Amino acid sequence: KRKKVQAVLKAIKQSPKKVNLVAALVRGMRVEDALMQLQVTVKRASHTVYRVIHAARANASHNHGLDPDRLIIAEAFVGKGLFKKRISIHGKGKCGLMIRPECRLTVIVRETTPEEEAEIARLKVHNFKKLTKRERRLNPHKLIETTPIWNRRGT
Amino acid sequence: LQAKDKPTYCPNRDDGDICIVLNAKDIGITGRKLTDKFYRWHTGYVGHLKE
Amino acid sequence: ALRGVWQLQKLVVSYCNWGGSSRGIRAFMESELPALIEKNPQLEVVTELSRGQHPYLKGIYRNRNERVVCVKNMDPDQVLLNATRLRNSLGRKVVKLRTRHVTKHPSVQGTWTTAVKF
Amino acid sequence: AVPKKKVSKHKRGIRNGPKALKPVPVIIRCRSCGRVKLPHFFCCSGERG
Amino acid sequence: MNKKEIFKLAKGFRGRAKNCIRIARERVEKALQYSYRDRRNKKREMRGLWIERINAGSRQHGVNYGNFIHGLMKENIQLNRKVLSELSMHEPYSFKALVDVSRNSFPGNK
Amino acid sequence: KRWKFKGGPASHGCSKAHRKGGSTGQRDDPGKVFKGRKMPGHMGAAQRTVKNVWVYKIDPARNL
Amino acid sequence: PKRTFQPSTIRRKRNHGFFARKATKGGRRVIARRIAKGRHRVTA
RNA sequence: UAUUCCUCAAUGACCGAUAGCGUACAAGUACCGUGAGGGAAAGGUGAAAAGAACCCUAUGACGGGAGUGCAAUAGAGAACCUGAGAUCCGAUGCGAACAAUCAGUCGAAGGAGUAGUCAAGCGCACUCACUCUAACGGCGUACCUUUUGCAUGAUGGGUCAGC
Ligand SMILES: [K+]
Ligand SMILES: [K+]
Ligand SMILES: [K+]
Ligand SMILES: [Mg+2]
Ligand SMILES: [Mg+2]
Ligand SMILES: [Mg+2]
Ligand SMILES: [Mg+2]
Ligand SMILES: [Mg+2]
Ligand SMILES: [Mg+2]
Ligand SMILES: [Mg+2]
Ligand SMILES: [Mg+2]
Ligand SMILES: [Mg+2]
Ligand SMILES: [Mg+2]
Ligand SMILES: [Mg+2]
Ligand SMILES: [Mg+2]
Ligand SMILES: [Mg+2]
Ligand SMILES: [Mg+2]
Ligand SMILES: [Mg+2]
Ligand SMILES: [Mg+2]
Ligand SMILES: [Mg+2]
Ligand SMILES: [Mg+2]
Ligand SMILES: [Mg+2]
Ligand SMILES: [Mg+2]
Ligand SMILES: [Mg+2]
Ligand SMILES: [Mg+2]
Ligand SMILES: [Mg+2]
Ligand SMILES: [Mg+2]
Ligand SMILES: [Mg+2]
Ligand SMILES: [Mg+2]
Ligand SMILES: [Mg+2]
Ligand SMILES: [Mg+2]
Ligand SMILES: [Mg+2]
Ligand SMILES: [Mg+2]
Ligand SMILES: [Zn+2]
Repeated sequence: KRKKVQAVLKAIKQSPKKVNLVAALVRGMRVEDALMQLQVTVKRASHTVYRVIHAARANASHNHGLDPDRLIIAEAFVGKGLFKKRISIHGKGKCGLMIRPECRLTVIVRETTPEEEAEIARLKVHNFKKLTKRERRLNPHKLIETTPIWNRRGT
Repeated sequence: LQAKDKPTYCPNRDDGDICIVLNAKDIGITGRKLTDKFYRWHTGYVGHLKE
Repeated sequence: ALRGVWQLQKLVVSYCNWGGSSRGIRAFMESELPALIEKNPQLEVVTELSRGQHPYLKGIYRNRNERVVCVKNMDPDQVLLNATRLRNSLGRKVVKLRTRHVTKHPSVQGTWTTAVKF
Repeated sequence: AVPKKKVSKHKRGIRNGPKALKPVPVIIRCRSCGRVKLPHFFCCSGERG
Repeated sequence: MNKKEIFKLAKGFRGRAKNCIRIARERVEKALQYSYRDRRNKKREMRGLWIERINAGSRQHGVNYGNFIHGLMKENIQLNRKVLSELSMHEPYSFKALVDVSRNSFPGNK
Repeated sequence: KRWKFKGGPASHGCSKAHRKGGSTGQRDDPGKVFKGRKMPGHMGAAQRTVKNVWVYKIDPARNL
Repeated sequence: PKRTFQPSTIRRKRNHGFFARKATKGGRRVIARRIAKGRHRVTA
């Protein structure tokens, strides 16, 4: 019934530019692919975007009856918050103005259409084609599952 | 080439005909322009005007 | 009138019987409205009272268009002139006239092409 | 030296264009401990260690 | 002039010249001056276009514009340049008839 | 190193311009830096040819 | 560098104290002006 | 007859939070100075606190539901009625990596989205239909002040809101 489910986190103590630099990476990705990419991206904002995407999937599953295996990230954007004004002291008796920033993050998810599922199945076959940004965000990486093996007789 | 001889002339379009010029090595030149006319161009480096 | 079909259908006259801005439109109703009604049989003239508001003439056309002219603080001659302007119009939108000669067949003998022989 | 004029939104966006992040082509997850890791990262050794 | 009336005319302007009143007031006035000048320049531009089309149509049969228009003046034919250009574009045989009549009227020198 | 410039003096008051190039043009006519001006950058690792180099000996058993 | 304010409590009380202001006619006008303005710290 | 450190009552074509006293709010306070002295900022949930029990995801609810309430972006801890602009991040349509300039104006191929009218046979052509974008062509050296005269490489202005 409900098409779009959102999750908002307020009062993050980081820069809106720095948060948006990671939030723009995961736009239009599937949820379980974005969650994997945020665990190998080495940034401070990766944990925050992980938390907000996790909460969005949980809200869609629990409150509004959506299927968690078929969620795609429609929107992910950053707004400002309460900036704190301090004074920076230079040499020669002069001063400037320093800002401690705060932001808010909003993540909006929706269910993948069957036509988009056919698109994903067409993209996952092998081809040498150059992919556009939408298709590359739909098929971002190759997931490889490995098991640990003791005494694999070699080196 | 400008399509100025067609009654449906519009300035902002490109509808000229295709010109095929034959025997370009037998063009006529009057006077002393063979030894007195020069083509000059500057290649961008200082002091490098060529003729 | 487009190909014989009159386009203005309803002429609403909204006024007020107390306020001072409706003196012109009030005096227009006793003087010029019966002549306009008599000379316009196909047109429907509607009269509305709205106390404490400014008066206007509203024209409702066949192509689902409404045009409102506020006639506050006016003379009966100006009110009649704007009623005539409402009657004489087709109700099309007020934009710039692109062309002053509208045709669908620009040529009878055929437009000049490159393959025309004489 | 000081900037002569204010940098517009068009020029700021063009400058910050190539510096946006890009996704990682290969991602490995261990089937036992479930850690998401890059290639050449050690998480678990198998049984009878 | 109002602030909102300038913000209506600055609709579609690139940059900060559609948001800020100081920047939008300068660019709107230049646009209004250009519109006032181009209301006079359009007439010259259109008349030159008509002369180009009439001349292109007439030189196909070997008659210049300068001879052709004076032949139609001599025969008391008062079709103006706009209608003549539309005839050259859309009615080639009537235009050829007019060229023949003008050639019989005023052949000129050469 | 690149163009064998002389640089500036090591003493006698010179300040923070010991190995710099100095001037890079004239003032206001031309008001620009001419093309081909000698400036720091990547050096070497290019293709070069040595002419008239003399064959002394040949070892065909080992192809030397 | 040696700055201008070098504190000393006895010097402060001996120059700008209550009984140092109360001792001369200018300081009594200072005290009256302060009380009329409404200062919380009438004396130093 | 003069004045108001004071008291009581009344009035205003006096002001209405950058206004009115410096102070509508614990102000001659905070803060600056050795000292005399200088001297701010900051109003409003709702009729009534009924100020969100309980569930889910995070270290943590300020989030998503549930509930109270006419209304929940009416959800605050010296601040929540209305909620403009500069400014920041997204979405949809068109332009956009072989073409230069006060960034517009006059024409304009194409692309995209959406309406209505009714006589005749329930189609189809009519409303130059309407809205957004604009490949390409012509033309075009900002504003103010001061000057005999400024695109001027003369002055002034980062932008917005209030005064
Ligand atoms: K409300
Ligand atoms: K143009
Ligand atoms: K100067
Ligand atoms: Mg420092
Ligand atoms: Mg210091
Ligand atoms: Mg600054
Ligand atoms: Mg700053
Ligand atoms: Mg030397
Ligand atoms: Mg040396
Ligand atoms: Mg040194
Ligand atoms: Mg020094
Ligand atoms: Mg005040
Ligand atoms: Mg207010
Ligand atoms: Mg305020
Ligand atoms: Mg003190
Ligand atoms: Mg709560
Ligand atoms: Mg209220
Ligand atoms: Mg805005
Ligand atoms: Mg777009
Ligand atoms: Mg191109
Ligand atoms: Mg350029
Ligand atoms: Mg136009
Ligand atoms: Mg169009
Ligand atoms: Mg269309
Ligand atoms: Mg030009
Ligand atoms: Mg002078
Ligand atoms: Mg003068
Ligand atoms: Mg001039
Ligand atoms: Mg200047
Ligand atoms: Mg300049
Ligand atoms: Mg001056
Ligand atoms: Mg300046
Ligand atoms: Mg202002
Ligand atoms: Zn493992």
